[PDB]
Amino acid sequence: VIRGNEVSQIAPGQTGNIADYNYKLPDDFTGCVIAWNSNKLDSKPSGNY
Amino acid sequence: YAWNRKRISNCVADYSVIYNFAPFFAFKCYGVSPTKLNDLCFTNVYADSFVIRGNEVSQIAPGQTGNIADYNYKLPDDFTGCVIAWNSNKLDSKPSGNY
Amino acid sequence: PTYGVGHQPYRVVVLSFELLHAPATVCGPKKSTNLVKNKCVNFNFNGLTG
Repeated sequence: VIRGNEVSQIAPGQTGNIADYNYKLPDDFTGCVIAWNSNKLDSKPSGNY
Repeated sequence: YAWNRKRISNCVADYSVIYNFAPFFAFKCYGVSPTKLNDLCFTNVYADSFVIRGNEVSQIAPGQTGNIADYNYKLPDDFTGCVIAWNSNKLDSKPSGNY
Repeated sequence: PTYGVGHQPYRVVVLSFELLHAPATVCGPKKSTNLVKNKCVNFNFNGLTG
């Protein structure tokens, strides 16, 4: 689960913050990337830490 | 019709902090990649600011016609750079109407 | 929940398929047909036809 600003970062040949330190896709990736919003279950009034 | 134009000159621009400043979907660039703006560097940077309707967000493109692009703000045919667009429902909406 | 729409959480599921010369250990629900030989026909072997 990541924020909505890094949906475009999940791509082969991509850099940034998540793609450079956390999760890097291979340059010959064969598969599918599935992302959807989870605002109902991954949100708290006091902050989800 | 009277959109602001801000000239940015003689400083150092860090382009990685834009994502933590506004809640935008696509950091829409045309001739450059967003993550390689730190290594290469340009001559001058321009900054513009305006608010349009949701039906004319797709009109912010070179070689485009319509209402904004034909009478209000026409991008050049050889435009390069990044365009940032995010909604302002929680900041510029009024119950009687934002006129 | 009071943030903008560009800072909402997103559930990301990454699925990857192996496309190599290995035999198909796991794959989808398709029906197999009995094998005959010595005829100009069309075949289908592990996803590739001919």
